[PDB]
Amino acid sequence: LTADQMVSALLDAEPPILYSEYDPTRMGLLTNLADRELVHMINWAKRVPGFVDLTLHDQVHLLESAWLEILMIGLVWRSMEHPGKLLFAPNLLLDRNQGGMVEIFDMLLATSSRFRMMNLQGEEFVCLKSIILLNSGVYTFTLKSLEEKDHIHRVLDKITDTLIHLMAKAGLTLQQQHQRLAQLLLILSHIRHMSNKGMEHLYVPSYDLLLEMLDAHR
Amino acid sequence: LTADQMVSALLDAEPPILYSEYDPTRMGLLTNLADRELVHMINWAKRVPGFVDLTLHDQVHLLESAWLEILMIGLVWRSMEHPGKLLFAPNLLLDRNQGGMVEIFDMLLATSSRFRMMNLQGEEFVCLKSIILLNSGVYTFTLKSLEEKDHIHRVLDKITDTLIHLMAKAGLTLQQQHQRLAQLLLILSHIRHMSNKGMEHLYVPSYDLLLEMLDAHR
Ligand SMILES: CCN1CC[C@@H](COc2ccc([C@@H]3c4ccc(O)cc4CC4(CC4)N3C(=O)c3ccccc3)cc2)C1
Ligand SMILES: CCN1CC[C@@H](COc2ccc([C@@H]3c4ccc(O)cc4CC4(CC4)N3C(=O)c3ccccc3)cc2)C1
Repeated sequence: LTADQMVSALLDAEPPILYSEYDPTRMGLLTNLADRELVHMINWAKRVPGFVDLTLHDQVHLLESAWLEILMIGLVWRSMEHPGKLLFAPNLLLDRNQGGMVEIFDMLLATSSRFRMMNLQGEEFVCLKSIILLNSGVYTFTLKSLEEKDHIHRVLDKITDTLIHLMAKAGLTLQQQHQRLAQLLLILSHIRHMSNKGMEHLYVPSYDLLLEMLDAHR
Repeated sequence: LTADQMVSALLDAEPPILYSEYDPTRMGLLTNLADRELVHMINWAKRVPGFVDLTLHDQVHLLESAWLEILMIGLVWRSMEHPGKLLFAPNLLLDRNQGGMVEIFDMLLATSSRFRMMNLQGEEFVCLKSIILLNSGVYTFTLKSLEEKDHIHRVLDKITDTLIHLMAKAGLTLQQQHQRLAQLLLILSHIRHMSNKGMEHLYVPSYDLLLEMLDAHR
């Protein structure tokens, strides 16, 4: 694919924005939301170029390592234009007072604010989210396994090329392109941090459930 | 500073390689080693360009967030040329059988192997380690605080420029430069992951101890 075809494919693959299911006229809400998003996550992952080329075992491993980071970056992206609040759903917009939960809440807000300051574009966001899917499990995986890693690194490389294409397209200098690429990728370290803190706070989709959702028939 | 002056400064700032203190003729060893390295860590941090320009409070916060990542990347760097082992010290080279410890052990080995495959250069390593110091605490911090963040981001940007300079210097194409920059920075997400897993396994230098070591007289 060209760089522009990568962007188009990623933008069309975007999952829908789900609603919280509480009676409008009247933690479980957050858990219920995450349950429903996971199914659409699977469908999104299978449309990330190169992902379905992996073994089903490798797909499960990547989704198992990445799922909370992917939910968290989606949240931070939705919340960008809502200073001081997290848009868990269009009908569930909470501030820090409504949130060990407030510690994680404050980190998500700070990431949303950093996105705001950098003026993160939707095209960049979908590249970052695909990078999370491919990268988060790649250091925790046979000849076929060596081939699986090479492929993942080639796909990651093409997303890097795509991010740079977007920035050159927008008129950034070569220096500004590298600098913004680095700033975006360092935010992924903070998203990993939050995911780890969140996985600590949650003590989770099982391998078998993920495999059951990924191991589709035709 | 020029890019080449950044590299020289960072290389000279490198801390010494400490030895384990056990009687050669005959977890505490790992803890003792980390205690001694922390003091040299402080001295190293104060020589990272731009770090001492921060408030003492901001320096402490950054070191508090980064210290285990910095110890871990140093370990992975030392261990690169020792497949299957971790060189905690020149006299303490352990394999995974000698190591919830083995889970973290295996992640460090995998990072060392990834460094090996990419042929990480010492000049790149010192850039990455400085990036960890400046980035790991920056999303968890007043007008002076806004000025502190701008400065940190400017220093981070200059290290990005330096990494690219090193890669262009080595003859990489512009495409290969961006791709390698991205590959290096994504490894920092895995180092953060390991640090979080390690901080979980350790349940640590206090704020006051760090401040006491950083709040030097003349
Ligand atoms: C029944 C089985 N399932 C499969 C395993 C399990 C699901 O685990 C969950 C539960 C809740 C969440 C929500 C949630 C929801 C939607 C969203 O888009 C993002 C998030 C983000 C997020 C901080 C991470 N969160 C929290 O509640 C939170 C906590 C403390 C501070 C702030 C926020 C995420 C995952 C239940
Ligand atoms: C007395 C007060 N101090 C201040 C707080 C506290 C210090 O905490 C420590 C203790 C130990 C370590 C060592 C250590 C040492 C040197 C090195 O260069 C790197 C590391 C890396 C590392 C995995 C992270 N580690 C482990 O033991 C390990 C565990 C499980 C699997 C593999 C390795 C790091 C930090 C004690």
